[PDB]
Amino acid sequence: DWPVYHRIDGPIVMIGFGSIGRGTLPLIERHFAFDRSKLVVIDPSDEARKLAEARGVRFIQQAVTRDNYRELLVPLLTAGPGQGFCVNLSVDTSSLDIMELARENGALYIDTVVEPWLGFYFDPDLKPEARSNYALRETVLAARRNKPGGTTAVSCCGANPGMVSWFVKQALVNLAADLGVTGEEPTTREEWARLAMDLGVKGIHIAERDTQRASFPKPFDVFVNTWSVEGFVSEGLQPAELGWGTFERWMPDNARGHDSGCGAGIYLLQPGANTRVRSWTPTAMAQYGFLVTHNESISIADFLTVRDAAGQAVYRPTCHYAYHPCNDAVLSLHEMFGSGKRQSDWRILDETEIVDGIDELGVLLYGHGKNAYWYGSQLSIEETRRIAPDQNATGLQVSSAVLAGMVWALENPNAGIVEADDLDFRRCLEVQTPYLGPVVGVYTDWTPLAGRPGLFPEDIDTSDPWQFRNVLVRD
Amino acid sequence: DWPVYHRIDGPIVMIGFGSIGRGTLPLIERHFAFDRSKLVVIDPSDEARKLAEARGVRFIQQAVTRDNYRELLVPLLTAGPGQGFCVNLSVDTSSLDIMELARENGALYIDTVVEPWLGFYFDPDLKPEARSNYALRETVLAARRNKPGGTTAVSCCGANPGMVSWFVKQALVNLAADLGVTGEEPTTREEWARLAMDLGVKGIHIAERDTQRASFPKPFDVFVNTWSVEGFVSEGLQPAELGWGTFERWMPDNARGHDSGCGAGIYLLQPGANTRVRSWTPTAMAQYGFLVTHNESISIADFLTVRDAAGQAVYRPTCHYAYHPCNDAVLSLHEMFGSGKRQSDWRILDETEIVDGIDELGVLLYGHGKNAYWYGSQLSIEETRRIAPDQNATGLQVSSAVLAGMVWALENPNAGIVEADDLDFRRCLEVQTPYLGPVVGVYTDWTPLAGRPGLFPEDIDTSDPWQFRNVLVRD
Ligand SMILES: NC(=O)C1=CN([C@@H]2O[C@H](COP(=O)(O)OP(=O)(O)OC[C@H]3O[C@@H](n4cnc5c(N)ncnc54)[C@H](O)[C@@H]3O)[C@@H](O)[C@H]2O)C=CC1
Ligand SMILES: NC(=O)c1ccc[n+]([C@@H]2O[C@H](COP(=O)([O-])OP(=O)(O)OC[C@H]3O[C@@H](n4cnc5c(N)ncnc54)[C@H](O)[C@@H]3O)[C@@H](O)[C@H]2O)c1
Ligand SMILES: NCCCCNCCCCN
Repeated sequence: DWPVYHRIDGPIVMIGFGSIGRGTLPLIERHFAFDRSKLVVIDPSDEARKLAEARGVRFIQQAVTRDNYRELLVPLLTAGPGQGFCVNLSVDTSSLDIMELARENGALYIDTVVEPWLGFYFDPDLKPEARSNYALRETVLAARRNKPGGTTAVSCCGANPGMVSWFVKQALVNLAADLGVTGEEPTTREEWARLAMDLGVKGIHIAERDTQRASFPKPFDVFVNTWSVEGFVSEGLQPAELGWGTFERWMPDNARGHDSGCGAGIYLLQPGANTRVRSWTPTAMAQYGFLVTHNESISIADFLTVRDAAGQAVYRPTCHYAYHPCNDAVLSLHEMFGSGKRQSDWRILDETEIVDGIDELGVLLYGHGKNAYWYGSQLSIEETRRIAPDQNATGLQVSSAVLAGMVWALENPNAGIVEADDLDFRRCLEVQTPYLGPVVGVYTDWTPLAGRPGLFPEDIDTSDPWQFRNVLVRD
Repeated sequence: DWPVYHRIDGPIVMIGFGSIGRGTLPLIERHFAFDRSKLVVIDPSDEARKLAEARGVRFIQQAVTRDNYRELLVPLLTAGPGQGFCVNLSVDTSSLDIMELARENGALYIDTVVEPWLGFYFDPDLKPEARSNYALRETVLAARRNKPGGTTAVSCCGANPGMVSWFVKQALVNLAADLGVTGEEPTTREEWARLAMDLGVKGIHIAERDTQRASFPKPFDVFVNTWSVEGFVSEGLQPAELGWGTFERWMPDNARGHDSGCGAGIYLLQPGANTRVRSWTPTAMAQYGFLVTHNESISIADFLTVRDAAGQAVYRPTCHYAYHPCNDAVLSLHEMFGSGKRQSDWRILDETEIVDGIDELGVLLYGHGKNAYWYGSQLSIEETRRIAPDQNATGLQVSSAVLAGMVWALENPNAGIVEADDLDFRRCLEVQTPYLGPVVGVYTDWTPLAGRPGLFPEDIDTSDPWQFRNVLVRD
């Protein structure tokens, strides 16, 4: 039957029971051993309560707030007998504060985003940099520096951020192998970074194309997506952000750097979900992606940084999201930005509504000798329905990643605060791959300068096709 | 009991039998007296032939080219017994040359676009300026100066260009009534221009929202539209163009003017269908439109120009398209520009495939004492099917405009080369209105500054809400 990877010897506290929580619960029940009364879900939504009740799980209908999270979570996470697991799959809660709470009390932790307490994302009195994922991530890195070691807490371990970090490692190994480069795999951050440098990887797109669609057309004045609408709009309205490669010779006028932190990123003074980049996936071939800020855009570029003895970065790949969401979400963005306000209503397409499609999600490594290499999942809604309940393909890539992170955390429970880039990528993918559908590596000769210049003057660098100058849409 | 307006006692030569030809023929049959054998349809496609044969109409399966159009069309236009009518609804043919040919042979002429011979729109040797609708229109104006008066030829008399010119006049009349401006209704171009100036009309959007959708979702790698795909893509890849108002205080860096001609327009060095503008319609409320070049953008601005004794323009409204096509077309544009090439295939949604929706098409007059006024048609597909065969709502707005133009031409056959702006707008709308569904005027307090600036610094002009600086979306 299904593998049972581990016994959880304590409370399992799932915060949030939206599209991801709903998809993750069945995997937790499937793959871990524990008494049913150990698991409890926390979510303020009536919709969520009704679904939870239907699934026969304990449910606390409460919003976790700055004011109550200590009083609520400390007792639940320390119920016993042994180590509990905080599975944080929420919006509007502080990943940092909850993470630190769990660690203080010896509870394992995992989430899929560095979320802030409600009132951050759309605070007009915060400058764009202060609303950046770069900034949010730095609070986690600072927490790690302040308290090294201790109980394992896994930050940003969903599909992307999360799984894609493992894909990058696998892709690097595949590229090397395809070039006839043999020998031991890297085992340290420094060795991974040097592998990327040595193979001449100039940059990386998180290259995604979601082709899922419903039996009904997009309703007017309704934002439609295959996962969190609130979450997508939140990051969509954050500044465009990207890990910034050492090979880049140009940046936009409204690009800005950071005075502090790991040094791996820049941001643009414009919303990422209204910023387009030229990208590519196997099924989409050439496409527009949206340059939506994402944790991995920074974490991957940071991870793969090579520094000299003075500590100056000598190599680093460009890294960023190039997101083509489902067609109804594309229309939803057009509608939202076109009106200058969020729609009156929203909905997440679920399994019962989606007629066909895949969530093609992978990493596009470019600039090396074989030009460009896409590695990732082509999971279809059809396969999803066969192998996991209560979610679509988008949800399953995420929930299975949380599963992998949980297994890893349980197996490595004294590793301290860790990112997806810190995990054993082979073990994680071993656990996750049964839920990822086709996992393939594809080379292409496409570049951002394909068919260019066109009928109008363009600001392009023909000496280096993958320069951000050629990727960013400026029309 | 449909009205039969006039007898056409000469040959009726329809060039092109696509979506508009198919919608227009039955209106010609319905509203004109003539012997059915004197109608001839010319179109190179097999699809066209089979539709024409099904209607028992004489058909010539030939592409009209610069090499054959004289020897092909002259005998058809002059067949007698009386004055013929060339109804040009084609692509890839020269409106100018065919128009001049008709005029030379005493035949009436009408079309819906200043189309060039095949090889013009995507000619890499042409400068962007030469590819502009401004330039193409100047060839018609030059033809009129060279041969003033004579047989009537109606240039660009579809829905837009065409009908919307009449909408502008009606809107100006309504606005004057609502604003308490007293006087005789204008009866010359000078008086119309003066009225617009006196009412304080800063600019005009051709503000359109097409909500038609089919029983099937958009297919991958197929461009979908509700009218000509070839036609729409052609103008979509022409430079963005607009009639340029005297009130404008700013233009983008890649804006350019013209050294000669009527002087009413500028163009941008970027494709119009990948240029977004902030606009508004009654059903859409605030929306993105695409700044696709259109003849009326220049012709309306030119028509409403006030000049001093020296010949300098002292008033002129901004005028341009703000097009939100059907959702499948929005997706098609995203797909096309995203891949950097036209889709492998295309289809026009017809009356058998469309489930619901309207083509909300009107003119948005702004800058005056009541901020903004939208006047136009909200024709639905349901209403369309009730009153006209073989076309969707988009097609009927066009075909009925051609009908009106044809009635006008027959009633004024010695008026020379004329634009929609030169026609008796009341007579034309009298003929067209039965086919336009609700025709309404709607005020709004919305402006392009509404809700701005947001979370990011924006390059706006807070002093004058309707400045192009605020309307244009700047990637
Ligand atoms: N890294 C990745 O690949 C992905 C990450 N995510 C993230 O995971 C989180 C969940 O995503 P979805 O389940 O799709 O979102 P969703 O919008 O479907 O559900 C979010 C849930 O959080 C609940 N919630 C709101 N305020 C709360 C509070 N104060 N305390 C507890 N719960 C609260 C809501 O009631 C809702 O049920 C989001 O933060 C999202 O950004 C989502 C998908 C992919
Ligand atoms: N002003 C307006 O409101 C308006 C709106 C819609 C379309 N139009 C214009 O009307 C024209 C027709 O639109 P449509 O939707 O019917 O287009 P369509 O693409 O459906 O049909 C065009 C037809 O032209 C024919 N054709 C191609 N080359 C030809 C040639 N050399 N000689 C004769 N025929 C040829 C094709 O076979 C096709 O049947 C286009 O130029 C379009 O831009 C104007
Ligand atoms: N803040 C959440 C962002 C991470 C992406 N989340 C959802 C997955 C959608 C794309 N697979």
